[PDB]
Amino acid sequence: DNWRYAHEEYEGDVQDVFAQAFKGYVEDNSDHTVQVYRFGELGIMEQTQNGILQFVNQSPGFTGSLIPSAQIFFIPYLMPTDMDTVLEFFDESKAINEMFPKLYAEHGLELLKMYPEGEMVVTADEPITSPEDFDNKKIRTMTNPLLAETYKAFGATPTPLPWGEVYGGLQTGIIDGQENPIFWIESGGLYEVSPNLTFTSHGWFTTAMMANQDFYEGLSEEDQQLVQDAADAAYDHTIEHIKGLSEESLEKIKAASDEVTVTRLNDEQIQAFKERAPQVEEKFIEMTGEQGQELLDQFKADLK
Ligand SMILES: [Zn+2]
Ligand SMILES: [Zn+2]
Ligand SMILES: [Zn+2]
Ligand SMILES: [Zn+2]
Ligand SMILES: [Zn+2]
Ligand SMILES: [Zn+2]
Ligand SMILES: [Zn+2]
Repeated sequence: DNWRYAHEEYEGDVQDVFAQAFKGYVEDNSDHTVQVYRFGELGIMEQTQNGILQFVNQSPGFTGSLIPSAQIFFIPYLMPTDMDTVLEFFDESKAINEMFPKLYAEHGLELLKMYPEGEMVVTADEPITSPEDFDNKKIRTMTNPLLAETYKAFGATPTPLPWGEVYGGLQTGIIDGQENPIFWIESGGLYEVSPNLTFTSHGWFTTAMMANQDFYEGLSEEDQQLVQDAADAAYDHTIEHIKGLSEESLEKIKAASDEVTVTRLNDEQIQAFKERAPQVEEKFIEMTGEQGQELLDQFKADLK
């Protein structure tokens, strides 16, 4: 009767914004109700696979255990460097729009939408202009072999640290830098202790929303259409929020601190960085093999 929807984050976060806008559209255009579940509220991917949940929002990067190839988004420069062309990419990419749903299908999930949450931004105690600037810098990222490899290849020393300890580790010098979307940078106030921002353009934290396949396929052709329409709605709304949360975050960071610097890379500096990417692709294929090869190939085709 009621539809169960779980995501990875807390209220107000991007995935929750997408979720609520999805819930909104369904309830505004039907009698169905979407029961949302934020983090911890269920004790989740396996649940959706088993039909216990109907909808789930989980980032392909943290789905390595069920779908190794889903981690592909952690390869630096996998996708275009500018916000405009990445959006073009999510729209036209045969890899995103045709291959990926196949991968989730093999695990009993109807893939509804993949979307960028925002551009990765590096903060450090110095401005970063070349790979060499990463040398001897203990960088904290989200935990994944591909994220550590990106920075191992950049010259840096990957340094694990629970999220809630990241601020204090930047202050003490336990770490010298980290990467996060500008809005987590602003909101966490990381710029207060790590004032130099660099837009490297190498990563876009990509997430994904899907349904139980048996559930989705058991839906009337009208309900299937409703879900698709609701996902499209959640997508457009979410994209605009992201663009707008970005600039608002960049602005209020500058409103808060006079020590914050912003470094952006020209076409040629970025190129120096892309030369390091193959080391990460290899690590990706080492982890995923022939399926990874299949996926990675489409992604390279699509970027051309
Ligand atoms: Zn998020
Ligand atoms: Zn009713
Ligand atoms: Zn076009
Ligand atoms: Zn497969
Ligand atoms: Zn219905
Ligand atoms: Zn908004
Ligand atoms: Zn190897």
